[PDB]
Amino acid sequence: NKTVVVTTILESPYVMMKKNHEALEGNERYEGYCVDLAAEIAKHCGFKYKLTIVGDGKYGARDADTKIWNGMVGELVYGKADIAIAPLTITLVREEVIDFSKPFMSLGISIMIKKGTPIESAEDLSKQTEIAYGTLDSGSTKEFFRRSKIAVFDKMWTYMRSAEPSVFVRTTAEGVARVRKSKGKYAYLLESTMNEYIEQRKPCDTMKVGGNLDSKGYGIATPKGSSLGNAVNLAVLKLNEQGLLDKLKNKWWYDKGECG
Amino acid sequence: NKTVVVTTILESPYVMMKKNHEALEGNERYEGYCVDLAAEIAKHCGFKYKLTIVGDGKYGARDADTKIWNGMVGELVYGKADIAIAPLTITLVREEVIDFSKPFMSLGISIMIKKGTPIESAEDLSKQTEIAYGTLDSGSTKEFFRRSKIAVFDKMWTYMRSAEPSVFVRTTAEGVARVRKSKGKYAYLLESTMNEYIEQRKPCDTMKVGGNLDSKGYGIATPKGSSLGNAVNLAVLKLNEQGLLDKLKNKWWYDKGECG
Ligand SMILES: N[C@@H](Cn1cc(Br)c(=O)[nH]c1=O)C(=O)O
Ligand SMILES: N[C@@H](Cn1cc(Br)c(=O)[nH]c1=O)C(=O)O
Repeated sequence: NKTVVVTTILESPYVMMKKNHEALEGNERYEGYCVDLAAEIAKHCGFKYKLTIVGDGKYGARDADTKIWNGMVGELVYGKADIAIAPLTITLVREEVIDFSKPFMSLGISIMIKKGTPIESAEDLSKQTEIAYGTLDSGSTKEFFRRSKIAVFDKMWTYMRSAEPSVFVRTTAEGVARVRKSKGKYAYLLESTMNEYIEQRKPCDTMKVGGNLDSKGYGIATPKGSSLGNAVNLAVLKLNEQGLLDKLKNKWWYDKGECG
Repeated sequence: NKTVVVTTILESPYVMMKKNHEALEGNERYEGYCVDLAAEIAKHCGFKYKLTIVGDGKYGARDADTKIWNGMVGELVYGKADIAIAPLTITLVREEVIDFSKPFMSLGISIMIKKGTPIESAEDLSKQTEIAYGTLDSGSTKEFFRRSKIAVFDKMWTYMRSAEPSVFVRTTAEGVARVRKSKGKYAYLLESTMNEYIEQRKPCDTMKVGGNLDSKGYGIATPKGSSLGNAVNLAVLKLNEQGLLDKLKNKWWYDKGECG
């Protein structure tokens, strides 16, 4: 009937501007895991779509005062977009206002260190102060620590929320740059699949250490009651069962890995 | 309003008969990961329930001729039970007839060998014939191979469906017993979390080898349109975010591990 508005976010390798995007237009301007996923979802659900980058560049959180939802979640809640296809974490608070398909990717919070840093776990981080550590300034990773009642994670949150200077960063790129330029005095807490991706990128000076702190997944989101919800959910299950999601990860993570 | 009928299956350590069940009655007769999960789900959703073991002892498949659904899926489809709480895999074909909550456990098909067996991957298995291998005779693991278009898995299915004697087993216990009693001439393909569980059970003679063949999850199921669906889904997300699901796995898998 009508072209579906897809909201997504510039997060490598999910969505990236093609080198020669200027010579291109529309959906052809972008490339990445979620760009490929969107094409597959649309084909299996039978709809035409337009890729758009979330206006405020955020994932989705609710302001405690205004009660307004920002980010991709907000665009769905307010009808500015019809579906969100990005590394958007399935969480309780979001599930209450929008619908999520079954997960297309499984992950967990993990630790990124510059090679050589004497840290092997969250426990290690929480028991020392020489090495600073933080998370993305907004998102499920930060919220995980803020709301955690688990001893170690609660101790980590207490340190992070009051640390000076700030240990929180605006983007993944900033967190990675901080790890790489801090001579081992900064460790970054981020979602495991991103940690895995960066570990295979030059200058190959970072690595994931320890096990994941939690377990969760990314899901495709639609406004509550959307007529696209059901088909999208089944499409995700079909793509996973056919092994296409596994193929996409290899395509964007390892096939072109730069660290051997 | 009315007591919720919960259908589940006798699969250790999800649901097991307590040693002194005779002296007990009702829900108290059972113990296990899913027994604990059911209590948590009911508490968070505010309902009273009765645990029942699926009549035909199956998970859920559709007969191609009669079109009738068997197992736990069947009990939901036909209204014999109101909710299924067990290690039930979220699959496309099932999602089409019943509703699934977001996953409460992530897993994948894996290889179980008796210690010392010269096999490290699915590739290894597919390229030889001395060592037989099979799966549970019904369920998502068998279906995975039957429907797989991936070269290695397709080759494995071709061998398994025609192997003599049969390499398929009726229950997990039978598969494990066959691995343990075949002197390394039988390898068992099963869901990873079960493989992990058995590896920590006496006589400690089995082990998981290689990476998982796929990625998926178990979900709580309800009849399509059930008024319990929404609350149950949010309950699962809440329990995971609070770290309770992680605690339950440790309780039933490692806290009482028998292999050191
Ligand atoms: N997926 C998160 C966003 N997000 C992303 C990355 Br990458 C990370 O390391 N941490 C996060 O919270 C959300 O949905 O808020
Ligand atoms: N979870 C499956 C059943 N199931 C269980 C175990 Br344990 C296994 O090794 N393989 C399966 O197919 C389903 O839902 O069919």
